[PDB]
Amino acid sequence: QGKALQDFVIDKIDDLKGQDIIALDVQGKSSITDCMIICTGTSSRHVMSIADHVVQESRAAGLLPLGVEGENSADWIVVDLGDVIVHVMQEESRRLYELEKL
Amino acid sequence: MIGLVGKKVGMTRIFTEDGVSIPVTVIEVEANRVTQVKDLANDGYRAIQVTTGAKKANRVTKPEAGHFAKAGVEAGRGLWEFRLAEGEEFTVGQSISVELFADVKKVDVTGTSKGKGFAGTVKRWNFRTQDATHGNSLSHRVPGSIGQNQTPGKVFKGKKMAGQMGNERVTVQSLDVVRVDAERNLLLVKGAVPGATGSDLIVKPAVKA
Amino acid sequence: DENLNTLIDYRFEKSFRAERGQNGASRDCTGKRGKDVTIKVPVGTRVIDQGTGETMGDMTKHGQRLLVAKGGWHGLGNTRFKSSVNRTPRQKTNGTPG
Amino acid sequence: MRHRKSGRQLNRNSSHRQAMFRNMAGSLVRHEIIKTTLPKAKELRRVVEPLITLAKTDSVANRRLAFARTRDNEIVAKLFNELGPRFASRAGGYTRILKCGFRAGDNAPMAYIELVDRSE
Amino acid sequence: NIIKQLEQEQMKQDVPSFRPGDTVEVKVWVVEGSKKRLQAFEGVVIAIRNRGLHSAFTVRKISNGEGVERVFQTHSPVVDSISVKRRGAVRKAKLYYLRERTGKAARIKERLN
Amino acid sequence: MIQEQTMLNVADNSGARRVMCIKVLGGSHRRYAGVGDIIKITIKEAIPRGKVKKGDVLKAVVVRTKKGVRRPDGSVIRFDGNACVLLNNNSEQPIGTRIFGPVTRELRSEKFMKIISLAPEV
RNA sequence: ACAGGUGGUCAGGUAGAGAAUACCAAGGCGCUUGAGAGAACUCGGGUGAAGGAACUAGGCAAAAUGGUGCCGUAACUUCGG
RNA sequence: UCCUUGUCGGGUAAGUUCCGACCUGCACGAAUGGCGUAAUGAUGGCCAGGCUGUCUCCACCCGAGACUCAGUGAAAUUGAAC
RNA sequence: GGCUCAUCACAUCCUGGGGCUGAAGUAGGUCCCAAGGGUAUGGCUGUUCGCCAUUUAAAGUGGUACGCGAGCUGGGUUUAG
RNA sequence: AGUGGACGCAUCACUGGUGUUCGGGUUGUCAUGCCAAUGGCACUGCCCGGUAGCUAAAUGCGGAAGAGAUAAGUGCUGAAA
Repeated sequence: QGKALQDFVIDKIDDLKGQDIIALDVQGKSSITDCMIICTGTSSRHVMSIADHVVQESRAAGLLPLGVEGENSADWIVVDLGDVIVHVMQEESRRLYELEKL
Repeated sequence: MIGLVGKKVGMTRIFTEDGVSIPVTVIEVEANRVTQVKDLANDGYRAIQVTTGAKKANRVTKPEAGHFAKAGVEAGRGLWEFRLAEGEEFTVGQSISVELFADVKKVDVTGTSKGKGFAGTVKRWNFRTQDATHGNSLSHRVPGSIGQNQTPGKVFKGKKMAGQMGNERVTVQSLDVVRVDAERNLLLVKGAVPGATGSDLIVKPAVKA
Repeated sequence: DENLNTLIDYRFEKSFRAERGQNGASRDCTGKRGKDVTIKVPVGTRVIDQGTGETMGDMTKHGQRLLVAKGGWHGLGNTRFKSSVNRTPRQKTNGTPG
Repeated sequence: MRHRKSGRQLNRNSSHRQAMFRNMAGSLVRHEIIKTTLPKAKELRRVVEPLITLAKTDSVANRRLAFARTRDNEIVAKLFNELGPRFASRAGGYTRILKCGFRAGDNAPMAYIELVDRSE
Repeated sequence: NIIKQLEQEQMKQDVPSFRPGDTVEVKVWVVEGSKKRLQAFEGVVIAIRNRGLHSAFTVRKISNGEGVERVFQTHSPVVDSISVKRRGAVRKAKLYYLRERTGKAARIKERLN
Repeated sequence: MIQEQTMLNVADNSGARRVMCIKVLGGSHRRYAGVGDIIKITIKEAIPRGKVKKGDVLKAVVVRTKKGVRRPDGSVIRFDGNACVLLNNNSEQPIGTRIFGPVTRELRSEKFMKIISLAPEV
């Protein structure tokens, strides 16, 4: 089921200009997350729209997101689908954090 | 509806396939034979008197012995009545089992909780335990003030202070029902119920929604 | 004020007095500071004064507070004036008006 | 709060209690007659009866452990030699309570705790 | 009577026996969303509390220089397999003294049997 | 169980090392902060080259508690040393980039997915 | 027949520097009300999950260190500390 | 030192306490001695590390009372009391 | 004065129901009814009060001879130095 | 519809605390003739644990949802007029 939702999320984000897409596999390294997908956001408005987009297709796909974090700050925001977790980040803000070290 | 009569036996937790622990209370409620049926015309209220268990014939008081003889049932440890609720009617000598509680799924259990003897104020009403140091003399856990100055001059009855707690009727409401067994004479209810191991208690359907 | 654009709240209520600092009480009880009343103003309101008709600051962003009239100074009780030169502290020091 | 608790302390500390029954167990075995107040005799069954059933079998280690109690070679020699075979066919209840009124000192409940036969 | 019979019907009969101080590998189930994985857990048991179906044991491991203590219930479906790697050699039922001493100076030898 | 007037450890690369919790949050007469909560702290010790300057007051999140958490199957996760991860004042976003040490799984329901994404151990 | 005060003479063994301390030798005693109940509460203590002075006027009380051998030991200073 | 919680800085999140600086000395002042002083103090105040039931917050346990029984058996006070 | 224990009144801090509103919605302002419940922790001084930090929806105001020392402490008041 | 803060009831089954009537480690000493093995004293001699019971920080629940008459208020019919 993980691969199906992985394809379902990677296509939708790319439909609204989602650049720098890298699919990670943390199976074995960590026991919390199954798949890791990373995304880039230029600034605050559209990355919130991406978070708004993914959360509302999830409600239309049956799977209910079990937690979000981004509030009154668009430097980071997460939308969760269980096995697959999406990290949409600001390009300037990402460089402070790690890229492909998780 | 009516309830049932059981008694605490022990505490255990039941395991679900999802990996959730539900601590249940083991209650043994056997066939509660009805000893008397009360009607509005003869008694002013509709209720049935029920008993359970067996009592040694030597200790069965003779006036009590005739009471069970009229009902056609053998001796019991007590004679509690559970009120009726406008539409279910029973007969004298009828036996009711655990299967009645197969759909209630929420019960309130009441009984005589453990007696604490002459417990203190702190153990009874959870007072604030005046400081035990900084010069305090001969008063570390005493109630302290109990009233006002020369104004009225009495302590209002109902004051919370030292006395006897426990060994009194107490009810815990809306206890989740986990499993009911009629063949093995078992009643598993989520949570804890008053009383000690072997103390008699009565279980009724929850009055709350 | 970003979540409004109305200005009638200035004609409906034109005169307001900040509460006078309560006088000192016995038992050496000081007077509580008068609660600071916050006047919400819509963005883009330049303020002028009778006298120095220069703006203290233009309102551009949302979520900042600007002081337009500082409060006075509390008075001094006779307890603070305890001494042996007078040997009888009874003089009173009133507070400076805002 | 003494709920489901067993064993008294008789307004006496632990050091006294162990020594108290140390003499009590030895005296009962040595003489097979006692005039003590009921709470002593009632609580006396805690010690002596486990000692007698400790003598059901004879062993070097068993006697050493039995020697840790009664603090006496003479008392333990009396066990494993006559108390054993006499009580071999009896499973428990080696002592009997026989209340005997009140003493003249402070009117305490007087009682007898005794062996079944005492072979006397 | 009725309590003991209720205890035994829910009992797990495939739990291996380990000593108080052995190195034990335990796999614990996780309930997350709809799919479940197995979590392998390293550590050494420091305490054993065998009490009916509610028997429990405490295991300790060191991660990133910080000690974490984990407890389990022997007869619960959350745990899947409890395997012993090396058998310890200690005469204390409760290994509560491991907290004070540092890890590198508190290695436990093998039982040799 | 962590209440006011206590010093804790730091589980991120923000710069602080010894922090002292400033006030428990959650409601009136809140005696104890759990493991998933918003606990605000103050700095008692930090590296001078770090992002945070010693003595500042700012929010944090507790990650490790000596008592531990309560699993739904009667299990606890005991630790060795209380730890916290810093937060911004107005926003509940932690400032650190790395998280050191394991983290309990109960924080998933707590809605603090910063720590869950980081901290590869558990 | 009082938990008080009262000067000198003799000073065993063990470990200990010791007339401190713990046990013991000869010797002298169990202190002239006890037997029970194991409540609040009062007094003297033991221990304690997490916190570590957040209580209080005040670290009050408690709690804590405590010996031996080696290394090492700051400002100041009258050169001794 | 009335204006003294004088004004500023340090210490703490917050310091009418404490330390440093500024002199506007009501009422400092040189044997009814002034200025510094190592050491010393069951001397006053403040701060720090450890420590802990002081406290959050109380629970259990051990002994002496308190309670029952038996013997001996007190005192302040008291106009009269249903 | 602090600790402990509280009681009552409403001139209501929140929660509850409405009028007006200069009530677009949210967030509010005033007034009416309503006492059922709840109605902070700390640093500073003995301080009640109060300055500040920080929470909650709230840290309400009063009476009770400004409650409560045959309940506790004596930090201010304190005869004798 | 859930999850929390404060309060109340139950609870030992889970997490623990106590658990001087349980076991074990160990110091000094005395004693049981001696080796070995045990007992007393030194706060339970100092400690490590831990049965039951009690207990909270541990887990289950409770405040209701409703009904009748109502305050402020909103109304219908509706004359006095």
